[PDB]
Amino acid sequence: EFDEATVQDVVRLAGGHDSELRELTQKYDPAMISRLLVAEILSRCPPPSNDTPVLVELAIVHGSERFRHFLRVVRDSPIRPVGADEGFVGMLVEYELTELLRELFGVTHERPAGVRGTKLFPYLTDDEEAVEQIGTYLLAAQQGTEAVLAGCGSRKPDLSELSSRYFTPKFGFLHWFTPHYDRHFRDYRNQQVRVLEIGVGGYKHPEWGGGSLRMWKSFFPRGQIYGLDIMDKSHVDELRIRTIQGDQNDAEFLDRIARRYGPFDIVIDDGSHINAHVRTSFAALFPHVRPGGLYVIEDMWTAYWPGFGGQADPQECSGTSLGLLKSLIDAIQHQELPSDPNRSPGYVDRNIVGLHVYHNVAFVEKGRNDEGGIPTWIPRDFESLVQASSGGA
Amino acid sequence: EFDEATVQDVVRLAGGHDSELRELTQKYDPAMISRLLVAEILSRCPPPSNDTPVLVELAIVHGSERFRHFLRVVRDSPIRPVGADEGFVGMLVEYELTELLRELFGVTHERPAGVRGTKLFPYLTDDEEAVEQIGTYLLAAQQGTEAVLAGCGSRKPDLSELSSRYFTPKFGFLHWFTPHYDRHFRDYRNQQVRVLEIGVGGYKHPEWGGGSLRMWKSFFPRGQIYGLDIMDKSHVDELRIRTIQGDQNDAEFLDRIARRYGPFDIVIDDGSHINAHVRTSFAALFPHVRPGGLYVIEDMWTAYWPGFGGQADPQECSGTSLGLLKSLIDAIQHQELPSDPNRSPGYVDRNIVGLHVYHNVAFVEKGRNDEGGIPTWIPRDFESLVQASSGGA
Amino acid sequence: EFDEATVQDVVRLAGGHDSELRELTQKYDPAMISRLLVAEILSRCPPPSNDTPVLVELAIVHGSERFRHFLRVVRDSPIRPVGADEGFVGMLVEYELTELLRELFGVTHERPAGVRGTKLFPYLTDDEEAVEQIGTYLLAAQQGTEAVLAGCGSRKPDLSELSSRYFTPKFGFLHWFTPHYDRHFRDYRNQQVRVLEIGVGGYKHPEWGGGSLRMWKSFFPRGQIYGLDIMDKSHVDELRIRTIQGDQNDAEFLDRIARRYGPFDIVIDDGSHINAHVRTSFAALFPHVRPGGLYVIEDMWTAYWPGFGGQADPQECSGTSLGLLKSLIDAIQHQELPSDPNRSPGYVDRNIVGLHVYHNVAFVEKGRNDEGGIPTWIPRDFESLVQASSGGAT
Amino acid sequence: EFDEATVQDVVRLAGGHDSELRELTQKYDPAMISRLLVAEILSRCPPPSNDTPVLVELAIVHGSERFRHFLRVVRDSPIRPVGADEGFVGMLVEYELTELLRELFGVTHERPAGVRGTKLFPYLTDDEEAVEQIGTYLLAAQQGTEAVLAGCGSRKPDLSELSSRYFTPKFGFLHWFTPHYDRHFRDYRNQQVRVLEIGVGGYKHPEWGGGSLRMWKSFFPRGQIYGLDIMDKSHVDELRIRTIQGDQNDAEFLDRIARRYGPFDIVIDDGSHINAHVRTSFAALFPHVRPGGLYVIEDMWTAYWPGFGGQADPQECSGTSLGLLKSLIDAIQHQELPSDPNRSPGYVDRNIVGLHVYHNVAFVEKGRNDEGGIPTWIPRDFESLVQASSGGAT
Ligand SMILES: Nc1ncnc2c1ncn2[C@@H]1O[C@H](CSCC[C@H](N)C(=O)O)[C@@H](O)[C@H]1O
Ligand SMILES: Nc1ncnc2c1ncn2[C@@H]1O[C@H](CSCC[C@H](N)C(=O)O)[C@@H](O)[C@H]1O
Ligand SMILES: Nc1ncnc2c1ncn2[C@@H]1O[C@H](CSCC[C@H](N)C(=O)O)[C@@H](O)[C@H]1O
Ligand SMILES: Nc1ncnc2c1ncn2[C@@H]1O[C@H](CSCC[C@H](N)C(=O)O)[C@@H](O)[C@H]1O
Ligand SMILES: [Mg+2]
Ligand SMILES: [Mg+2]
Ligand SMILES: [Mg+2]
Ligand SMILES: [Mg+2]
Repeated sequence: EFDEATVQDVVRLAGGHDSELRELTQKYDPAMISRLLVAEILSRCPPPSNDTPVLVELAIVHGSERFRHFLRVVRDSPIRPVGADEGFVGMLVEYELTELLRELFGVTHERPAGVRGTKLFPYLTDDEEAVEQIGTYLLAAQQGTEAVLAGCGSRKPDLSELSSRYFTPKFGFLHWFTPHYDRHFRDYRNQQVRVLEIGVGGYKHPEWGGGSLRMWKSFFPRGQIYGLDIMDKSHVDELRIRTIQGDQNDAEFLDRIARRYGPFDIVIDDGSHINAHVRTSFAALFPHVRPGGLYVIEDMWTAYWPGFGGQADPQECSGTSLGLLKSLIDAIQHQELPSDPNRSPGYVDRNIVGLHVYHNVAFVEKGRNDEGGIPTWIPRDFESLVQASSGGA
Repeated sequence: EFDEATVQDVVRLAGGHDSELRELTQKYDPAMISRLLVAEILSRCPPPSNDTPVLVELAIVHGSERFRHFLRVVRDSPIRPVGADEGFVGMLVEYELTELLRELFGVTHERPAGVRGTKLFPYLTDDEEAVEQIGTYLLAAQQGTEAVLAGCGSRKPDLSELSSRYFTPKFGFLHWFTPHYDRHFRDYRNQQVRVLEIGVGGYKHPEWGGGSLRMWKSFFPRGQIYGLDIMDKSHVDELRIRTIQGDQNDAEFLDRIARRYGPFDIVIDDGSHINAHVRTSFAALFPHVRPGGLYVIEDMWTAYWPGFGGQADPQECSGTSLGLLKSLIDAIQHQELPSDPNRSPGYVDRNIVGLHVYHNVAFVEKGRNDEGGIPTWIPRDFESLVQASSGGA
Repeated sequence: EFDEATVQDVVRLAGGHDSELRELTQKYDPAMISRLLVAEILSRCPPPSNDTPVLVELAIVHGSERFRHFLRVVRDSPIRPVGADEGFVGMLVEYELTELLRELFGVTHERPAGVRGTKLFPYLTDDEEAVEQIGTYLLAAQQGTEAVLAGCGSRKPDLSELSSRYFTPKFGFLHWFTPHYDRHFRDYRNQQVRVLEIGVGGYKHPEWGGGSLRMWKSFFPRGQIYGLDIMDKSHVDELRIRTIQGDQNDAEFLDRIARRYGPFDIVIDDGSHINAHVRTSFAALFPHVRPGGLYVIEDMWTAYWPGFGGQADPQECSGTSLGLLKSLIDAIQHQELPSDPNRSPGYVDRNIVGLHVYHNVAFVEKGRNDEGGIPTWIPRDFESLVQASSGGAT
Repeated sequence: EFDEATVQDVVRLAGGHDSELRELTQKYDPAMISRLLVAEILSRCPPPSNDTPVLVELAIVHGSERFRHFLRVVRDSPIRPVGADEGFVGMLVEYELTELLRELFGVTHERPAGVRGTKLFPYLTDDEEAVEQIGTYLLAAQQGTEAVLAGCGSRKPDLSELSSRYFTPKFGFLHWFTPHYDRHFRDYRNQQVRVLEIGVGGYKHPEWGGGSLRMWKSFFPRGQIYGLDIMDKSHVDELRIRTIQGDQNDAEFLDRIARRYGPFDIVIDDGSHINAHVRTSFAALFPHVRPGGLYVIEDMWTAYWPGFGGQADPQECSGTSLGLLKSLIDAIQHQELPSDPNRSPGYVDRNIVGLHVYHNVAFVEKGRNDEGGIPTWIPRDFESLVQASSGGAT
C-alpha cells in the first residue's frame, strides 16, 4: 500500500515542530497522507464492544480539502471503511491533518482535550422518527466512537492485553514475559525505533504468525518493525511491519540486512532456540544495536536440552545461551582484570553496560563500557585496603 | 556566537534517529558543533561544590578528530575553559560527538550507563609523588566531575532551585509559582518548544534581568526562548535565548514578532502588569499559541489597583485581568448557550479548552473547543429531564 | 458478610509493612479475609474473552490452611465461583494470603514477577487423552488466566474504557470528561481515599444507575466510594461502594453524612444540576473536603437554562454554577484586596488554592490559602514600580 | 530523645488517613511530635545559599498550642534552632501538625500549594526604618526560606548530587552506581522501608563514615536505615539511622540481627569485599529479604584478586562473587531442569525472580520463582517443535 521510505519520512517529520508538519504536508499529497493515517488508525483501534453496528465518520481537513472516511464499527469484526449509505452515522469526528499527524506519530505530551471536533448524530434530522433512532443507537454510538478515538491517539497500551489480542504466547499460560518487556521498552515509545525480531511465528503453516510483530507495532507508535524468519511470512507485512526471509544462523545474511535496515534500537531473538543460532545471531547483530539499545533473548529453557544443542548439566554450558549470559557478566567486568599486554578487550567487552535476566527472557544493554577499572593505587588485598583507608588510625 | 537558525537545525536533527545524527555531522563542521555543545554544557552545569580547583578535560570525538576542552571547576566560580597547563586534570571525560548530541538535544530515554568514557587522573604518572597528588585532589575531582557530567545530560531540574540560582522572584518569598509551572510545563520537555515570555526583568537598569529566561532555557533542553521587553535586554542573549525590544501593548509589533518567531508552545505575560496590556497581549498572541500549548498570565494582583488600571471593587472587573479570566469560563462553555443565528462564536470561544487559576498565576489551554453542546433532545428543565431519563418509571 | 469498618481496617493494615500484614491475619480469621479478597477480585476482573468455558483455581495459602476457589471464566458472563467438578481446570494460581493483600490493597511498587505461583493444567493426567484436551483448552486457559490475574493486581485502568464498560456517559458521546478525571485523580490511587459522588444515576428507574461509582471503585483500589441520590439505590451497593438516600439541597443532612462518613478526599457533584443545588452542596460540603482534596462539579451547562434555575444571559450569573466558579477566582485572589478592617475573609476564601475549568467539568483544589498578599512596600502603580525596580537608573 | 519504636510508629500512622493522623496526635504528646518533625526537617534541608544570616520561624500548630522554632539559615553552616532574639526573622512558616506529618512521612500526592501559611518579614515594623532592613534581607530571606521549605517536604533527591554532598564514593570518580540505584530504588519511596547496608564506611578511622546511610535516609522519607560495620560507628546514628557493630562473615549473628530488625526490603553488601564474606552474607540474609525486595552487591571487582579470596582467571569462579552471580542465572532457570527425583530445588532457586548486573554493582530480585517449567508436551528438539507448531503443513 505505502512505500516504506515514505512512511518513515512521514513519521520523522510528524515528530518535529510546526515547520516540519508544514514541510510534510507540502512534500506529499495530503490525500495520500490521509489514506496513510486511516490505514494506521484501522490497525490501532481496539476491538469494538458495541452489539448494534454503527458508522463513525472520520473527516480529515487540510486547507480547502476534506477527506471523509466512513468506518463500520461492530463487536467481533475489525473496523473497516464502508460507503456512507451502509449504516447509521452515530458520530462525526473531525481532525485537522497536521493535528492527526501529531496525535499518531508526533513527539507530544498527553492532550486531554482540544485535538479534534465531534458532532454526535450528525445527519439525524430533528423530526418524529429521531427519538426512535436515538434509543436504538445511543449506546452503540458511544461505544463505537470510543473505539475509533482510541485508534486516533498514542496512549500506552497494556502489553499483556496486546499479547492476548494478537495470539502470542508472551503472557498468560506458558510464559510471563510482558511485564519485563513493558519495563524495559516503555521509555522508548516516543522514539522512531527500528525493532528487529528473529522469529515471526507460525513455522511452516502458510497463514500463521506475526502476533508479536503486531504487538511491537501497537506498542511503538513511531516504530518500524522488522521480522526475520526462515519461512516466507510476507502475508504479515502491513504499514510499519516488514518481514524478511532468511536464516538467523547465516552471518553473511545478517550483515546485509543489518546494514540495509539498521542500526536497531531493539533486537529480539525468539527464533529457532537452537543454542548455536542464539550465539551466532548475537555475535553478528550486537554490533548493529544502537548505543542505549537492547538485545533480548527469549526462551533460554532450550539451554538444557540436547535436541536444541543444549546440555542437561547446567555446568556444561560452554555452548549454550546460558553460557553466553554468564560470559556477559565477565564482559561487563572486563576492565577489572589484571593487566595483560597480550590480551585485548573484545567487541562485546567494550559494548555491554547491563545484563537483566528473568525466567526464560534476558535483556542486554548496549553502550560504551569504559568507566575505568579500579586504579593500581587501590590495594589488592583486604588488610592493605583497610590500612590505606583508615587515615593512620 | 552561533547563528540561531543553525542552533535550531542542530536541535531538530539531534532529536531524530541515526540517519538524522549522521546528516547533522555531514551538514555542519564537527569542530563548530563541538564548540556549540561546549557552550551549552557551560550554561547547563550546576554550581561546583569543590573548594580545591580542578580541571576536567572534555574530549569530543568524531571520526579521526578529537576536540579537547579543559574546564576549570571550583566553588563560587562559573565553569569555564582554560589552557591545559592551568591546573591539575582530575578527570578525562570522553564523548562521541553524536552521543553528546543525543544526550543534550536528543529525544531520548534515560541512560544510566554507557553514554561516555571516563579516565580518572588521566596524566598522573605513577611515580613517588602521586600519593601526594591523590590526597589533595581525590575529593575535588569527584565533585568537579559530578558537576560537569550534570551539564552533559538532560535531567529534569528543580524549578524552585533554579529560581533562587537565577535570582527571579517566582518562588521563595513574594510568590510560590514554580510548583505550578513544573506541573504544567514538565510534559513538554522532550519537545523543541518555542517559549515567549513578556517581561525580561530589571526594568531600566542597564545590567539587570533575564533570570526567568535562563530558567526556561535550563528547564527546556531542546527549547528556544524568546524574551520581550520595552527596554533593551541584548546583554541577556546567549545560546537558545533571544531578547526582543518592543511594547507588549503594541498589537502590530506583536503580530510581526509572532509571525517571525512563532507559533509558540508557551506564552507567558510577566510584563508591565497594566490591565489593558494584559488584555491587549492576550488578544494579539493567543492566536499564535500552538494547539496543545499554554498562555500564562502572572501577577493578577494588579487587577485590584487603579495605578495599574485595575479596580478596588472585585465586581467592577470589565477591564481587568481577572475580568478576562472570568470571561474565559464562558468561552469554554460557549457551545452551551441557547442558539442565536445573529451570534457567532469568537476566536477565543473556539480555541480555549482549559483554564487553571492559582494565586497570582493562571494557565490557559489552547485547543479546538468543538466537543458539541448538549443536544436539543436533552430536556431543558429538571422535571422533564427526570421523566426522560427514568425509562417510564 | 463484609462489615464496612472491617473492610476499611483490612485496607488500612494491608497498606503497612510486614508487622501490619501479620497484625491483620492475626486479628481476623484468614478464611474470612480470603473470601473478602475473592469478592474484590471478582469485581476487578476484566470481561473474559474466551469462547470455551474454563476454570481457574485460585488457592489462597496461610499457615497450614489452603483456601481453594474455583472460578468459572467465559466470555459474556461475570466470573463466578463454582464447584471443583463444574468444568475443566485450565490453571492453578497460588497466592500467599499476605502477598494477595499487598497486591490488591497494599502501598506497593509494581512487581513484574514473583508475586504468585502458577501451575498450568494442574489435574491433567499425562496419558493418551491429554493431547485432545490440550488442543481444546490451551487458548481458553490462557485467556481465562489473564482475566483472573488482571483482577488479582492493582494496575491503573483506562477511565475512558470503564465508561463504556460500566455504562456511564462520562466519555464517548455527550461528554469527554475522563481524560481530565484521570489527570486530576491518578495521583491519589495509592491512598485510602473516601470519595463522595452526588448523583448515583438512573433517576426513578428501579434498576438503573451506579456506573460511575463502579468506575471510581475500579480506579481507586484502596478507596471507599459513597454515592448520594434522592432515590433509593441500595441495589448498587457492593464491597467498597455504599449508597446513601437523601437530598443534596438539604445542607443540614449533608453535614450529618459528611460527619458520619468523611472527611472526603474527593467530592463530585453530578446530581440534579439545579443551580441552587450545586451552590448549596458546595457551601455545605467544601468544609468536609480534606486539605489537598478536590471538589468537582459536573455539567455546568445548566447554568444557562432557566428550567434548572439558570439564566440565558451569561452576565446574569449571580445565582448560577458559573457565577460560583467566577467567584472562586476572587476567593483565590482574596489576600490581594485592599485592606478593610470590617471585611474578613470567608471560609472559601481561606481554603481554595486552585481552580480548573474544562467544558462541563470543574475541579476545585482545597487547601490553606495563606501565601500572603503583595506587601505594602511594592508600589501600587506601574511608574513607581519601574522606578523602585531600576536601582537608580533613569 | 526519640525512641526508635516511637519513630517507626509515627511514620506508620502518618501514612494513614485522617483517622490515623488523629490517632497519632492523641497517642503521643504533640510537643514531642513537633520536636521529632523539626529534627527530621533539619536533616532534610539542602545547604543554604544565602551569605547574609537570617532566621526562618517555623510555627507548628495543634489545637490551641503553637510550637515555635527559630531556624538560623546561612551558607556553609547546618540549619540549627536558635533563640528568637538571635537574628532577623525573614519569614514565618506556619504548619498544622497533621499537615506537616503528611508532608514529611505521609503517603501523599504532590501538593503544589495549600500545605502551609507564609508571612514574610513577620515582625518588621512598618515605619521609616523598614526600607533599609528590606534592602539588606530581601534576597537572604528568599534563599533562606527556600532551603527550609525544601526540608519540609518529600521531594525526590538526586542521588548523584547526594554522593558528593555526603562524601560517599557511589558516584563521580571511582564508581558510577547512583543512576542504577535510582532506577531500582525509586519505586519504593512511598513505603516504610527497612534498609540494611553492610559497610558503614571509614574503616578504622574514629570519625569517618556514614555517607551512604545518610543518602538512603534522604532518599527514603518513610524509611528506617540500618548500617552494619565490624568497627564501632555509633557517631553516625541519628533519627532513622541505626548502626550495628558486628562481622558480616558470622552467619549466626546475621540471622540474629535480621530477626531483630527485619524483614528488609533492601539489603546492600558494600562491606569487606572478601569473596567468602559476600557469599556468606548472601546465603544468611537473602531469606530475610521481603518478597518484592532487593539484595544488592557492590564492588565485584575483588572477584579477580587473590588478596580478597578471588582468582585472576575469570573461569576459576567457584568461590567468587561473580561465581555466585553466574549461579543465580541457573537458579532463575531451575524449573527448566530435566526431572530428577533425588534432586530438590534449594532456597535461592525458589526465591529469585530477577538478576541485574552492571559494572561493579548487581541487584537480585527476591520473589516466588514458581512460574512452571516448559511442559513435557512441548517437544524437546527443534525439528519436532517445527512439526508440532505447523498445523500439518510440511
Ligand atoms: N534458523 C532460523 N532462522 C530464522 N527463523 C527461524 C529459524 N528456525 C526457525 N525459525 C522461525 O522461528 C519462529 C519461532 S516462533 C516465533 C514466535 C513469535 N516471535 C511470536 O511471539 O509470536 C518460527 O516461525 C520459525 O519458522
Ligand atoms: N509595555 C511593556 N512592554 C514590554 N515590557 C515591559 C513593558 N512595561 C514594562 N516592561 C518590562 O517588564 C519587565 C517586568 S519584570 C519581569 C521579570 C522576569 N519575568 C523574571 O521573572 O525574572 C521589566 O523588565 C520591564 O522593563
Ligand atoms: N436533589 C437531589 N439530590 C440527590 N440526588 C439527586 C437530586 N435530584 C436528582 N438526583 C439524582 O442525580 C442523578 C443524576 S444522574 C447521575 C449519573 C452518574 N453520576 C453517572 O455518571 O453514571 C439521578 O440519579 C437523580 O436521581
Ligand atoms: N567483616 C566485616 N563485617 C562488617 N563490616 C566490615 C567487615 N570488614 C570491613 N568492614 C567495613 O566495611 C566498610 C567498607 S567501606 C563502606 C562504604 C560506605 N558503604 C559508603 O558508600 O560510603 C568499612 O567501614 C569496613 O570497616
Ligand atoms: Mg517465544
Ligand atoms: Mg512576575
Ligand atoms: Mg453527568
Ligand atoms: Mg563501595
